[PDB]
Amino acid sequence: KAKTRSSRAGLQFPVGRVHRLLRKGNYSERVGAGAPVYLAAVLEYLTAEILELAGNAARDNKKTRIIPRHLQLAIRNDEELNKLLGRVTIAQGGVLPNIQAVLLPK
Amino acid sequence: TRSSRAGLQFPVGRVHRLLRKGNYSERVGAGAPVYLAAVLEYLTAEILELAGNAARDNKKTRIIPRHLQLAIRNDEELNKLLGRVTIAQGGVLPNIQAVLLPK
Amino acid sequence: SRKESYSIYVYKVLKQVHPDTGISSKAMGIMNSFVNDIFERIAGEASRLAHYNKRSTITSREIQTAVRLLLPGELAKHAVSEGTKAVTKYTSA
Amino acid sequence: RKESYSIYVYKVLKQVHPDTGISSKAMGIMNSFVNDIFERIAGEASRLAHYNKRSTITSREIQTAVRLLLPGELAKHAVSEGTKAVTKYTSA
Amino acid sequence: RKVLRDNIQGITKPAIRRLARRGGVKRISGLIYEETRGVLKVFLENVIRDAVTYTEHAKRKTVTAMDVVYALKRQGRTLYGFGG
Amino acid sequence: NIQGITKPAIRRLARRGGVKRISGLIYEETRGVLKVFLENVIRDAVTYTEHAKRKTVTAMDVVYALKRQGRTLYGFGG
Amino acid sequence: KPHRYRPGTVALREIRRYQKSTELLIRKLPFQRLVREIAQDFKTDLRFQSSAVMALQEACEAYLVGLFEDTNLCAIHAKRVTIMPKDIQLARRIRGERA
Amino acid sequence: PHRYRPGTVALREIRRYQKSTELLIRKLPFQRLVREIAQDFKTDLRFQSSAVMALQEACEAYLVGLFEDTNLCAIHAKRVTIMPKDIQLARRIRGER
DNA sequence: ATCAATATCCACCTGCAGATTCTACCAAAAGTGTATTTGGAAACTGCTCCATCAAAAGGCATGTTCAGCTGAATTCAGCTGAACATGCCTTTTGATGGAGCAGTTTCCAAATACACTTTTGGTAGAATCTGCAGGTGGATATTGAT
DNA sequence: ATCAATATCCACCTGCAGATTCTACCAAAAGTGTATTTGGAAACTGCTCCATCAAAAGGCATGTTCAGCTGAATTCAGCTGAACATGCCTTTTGATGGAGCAGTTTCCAAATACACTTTTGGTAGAATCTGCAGGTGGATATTGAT
Ligand SMILES: [Mn+2]
Repeated sequence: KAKTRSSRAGLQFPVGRVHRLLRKGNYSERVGAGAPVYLAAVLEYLTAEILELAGNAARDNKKTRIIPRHLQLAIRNDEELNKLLGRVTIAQGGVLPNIQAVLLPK
Repeated sequence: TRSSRAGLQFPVGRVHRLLRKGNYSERVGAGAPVYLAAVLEYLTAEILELAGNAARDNKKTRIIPRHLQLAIRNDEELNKLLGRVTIAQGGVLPNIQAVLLPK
Repeated sequence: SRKESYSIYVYKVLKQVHPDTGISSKAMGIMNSFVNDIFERIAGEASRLAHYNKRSTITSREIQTAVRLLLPGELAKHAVSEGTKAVTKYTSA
Repeated sequence: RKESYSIYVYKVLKQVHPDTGISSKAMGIMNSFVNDIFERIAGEASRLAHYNKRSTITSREIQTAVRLLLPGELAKHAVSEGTKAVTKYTSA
Repeated sequence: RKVLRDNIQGITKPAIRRLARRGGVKRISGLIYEETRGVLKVFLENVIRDAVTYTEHAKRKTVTAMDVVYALKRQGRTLYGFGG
Repeated sequence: NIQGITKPAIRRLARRGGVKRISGLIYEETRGVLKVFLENVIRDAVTYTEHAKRKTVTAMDVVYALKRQGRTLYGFGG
Repeated sequence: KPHRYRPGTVALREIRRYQKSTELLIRKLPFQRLVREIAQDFKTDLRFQSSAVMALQEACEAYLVGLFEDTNLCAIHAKRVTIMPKDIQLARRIRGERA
Repeated sequence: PHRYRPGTVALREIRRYQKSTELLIRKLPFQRLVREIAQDFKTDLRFQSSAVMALQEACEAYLVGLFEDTNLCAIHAKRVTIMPKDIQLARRIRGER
């Protein structure tokens, strides 16, 4: 039959859509062979990283549908992801519940 | 010379080659290489006329780094364009907080 | 007028880490935007090394070293992992 | 080999100020400058390309780009010298 | 339709207040309101300008979301959730 | 080693910076940010040297990651 | 009484509140209007995608809230507990938006 | 004997270094520092004498600029002496830490 | 505000070596001549998506008291960090050399680009589903007055 | 130390607007059999780059002193937060009309590919030259005392 390349690497993302968006992207004159794979991979991985951290957020909040907020929460709570998407903003995301201690009563 | 047809000092060809060899787009128009060369020129021109004045103001006749940095961070626009660029051997413009001064 | 997205693909990766969980449309949105961003940051960074190294072709090697530079901490350690692996699998058979 | 913008900055220096010359290190600063600005405009010019499903970087893509990249009157006068140079190269 | 004018005073004071609480501020100085507006206005201008420039370059008459998205990216306010 | 960057030298860097007076603690803290800086710049630069399959760190190597870091430098390569 | 909450008590209650939610605080119609006005004075007779406007609004609502934190962290730095123009202006300078 | 009042030198020191353009840190300990750090990244490395000016030119510019921003904070708190406190506020604002 | 006695900048002058600038020539491009492919401009034109109005309702924005307690102006003083003249060692620096090593080449075997042809996996509808938005109320704090 | 007075919580509810499935076409992966190049893998110069070696000279580290800057405690003029009430205008729902994206078609006017042909732009000597860099002599800027 026919082996979808994404299958050879055993990934979920489309390795071939990745090869194509790469070539016609002008990032370079000629595209390697495992380049489309390796990248689909990092992308798959990072995609399942912010996924899980957010699912839980749905669980923490007693909901089964992941919504923006959860994602925002997921990001701004993991030191590393918070970092990678520093200058990025999530439509509907909200902000982390944080009060400057000095302002609290006593 | 292609560049002469436009009366520019900067090399139009070099640019046309720098574009087709930059992975910028699949094919480059002819207007581009020129337009840019001129735009590149005009700006270096702007930076010099303004640094010349700088050098002449010091009593030197040779443009050093500091002569450039002065011209740059003193022109509101040039400071904007190069806001996130740092010049080696340039220093800062002499500015002291009034609150620090005596009286 | 058919326009694409990584929609199916994220979704596949969603039932994988959280079988009994589902994602909202707006979220799926926030998702496609992410993937595309990263996708640009990396290929774009690796695009630079090529020029920098007078190399005509972006291999899976550049991608990596592009990932090193672009990703922070373990995220990148664990990152390169899934990739080298994925590519070591691919080529093999 | 290993080419540079040197001659060009020097020629333009001798027009605005015939009596003046430049240092080495300063010549260098200037080199970096040209390079950078180039890169910024060619970049924003490439995006305009891809962005518009277009496949060719016209001069229209350089200009418009320079409107987004260059501030205030630094931009207008920039666009001018560009339209200029191009108007002249074309006729004859 | 009807002339648009002095609308920056539509960004009510109560709203600015709210916006500031989500920020964390507990006590708001008098002058703040006007200041904010000024700063908000300058924002929108830069962003809208750029965006439209993307509408004007695509030879369209309608400003699309991308148009907006694309520009917010130039100002590094990279936004997610509006067109990939 | 970092201790090579002497207190007086720091005061000078401070001076140009427009600082009139200086706490005694700064010095330790100043060195801190200084390390972190050089640390991030150099590493990103090395990666370049290394990816380049070379063993010596060129001017560019610095310049390049210097850009990747937002801090762009003129007069050292282009 | 009448039952009055001391000052500041409601302010904290508002912070916790709006920080738990995610709805755009500026009222939509005026924002929109303001958008067309500004854009009016740049290019005459334009059209706006329903989504385009929200995008703008989402981005602004955002900026300001974040500029508001930095501002706040500045007010604290000067022993105060009231944000001011003085505070806002510093923050934007350090930020470089107008150094 | 004649002693100069306090900080009068500080102002006379400030105008000086601002009127000058020479790296202040001492050239050898720095380069020394450079190699040390870089050595935790890769071994038996070599640098270009130039790459080191690059690594000193850069560093120093950040430091001078970081200071300007530290001043504007200390002044802002009614004070007139940059403290470790002033230095973080300025950094958390810029978006570094 | 002056008077004088330190210490300081700061012009004025001025001489040669590290540089700047000017020459004198070779490959590497840049520029032609011809001959090919193409991108995307112009002219329909189908048809969403956007602009405007209406209407009724209630959700806020305004504007006005009132006063709690935050910002700001004082006052006081412990003590930290600038100015110094001292004493000493680590940066400066000046070659000098041998060699680790960026860089050149010269093949070529392996990995890409190509050009078609089947063969799916993805995208854009409708058909079915079902989390969860919006209300409803008791249960708990959490406040603020006595 | 008590109690109202409110605002925050949390689980139960229940129709429906936003997914989740269910189903066909078709643009774009995949499979093949050529037609290139690309980028190392030995082979090897010339650099630049470590490292040793050897003296002064600032430049740094100390240890003395105390001027004046940063903090803590009061005080109060009054600014800004919390209510309340008044009624304006932002929502919400729906409907049209058509301006103007977008999807096709059709093709010149414009950009690309080789094979040569011309000059220019980068090097490494060869010929100047501007400051660096000292060195006084003259207000300048300071600081302490009447
Ligand atoms: Mn108007």
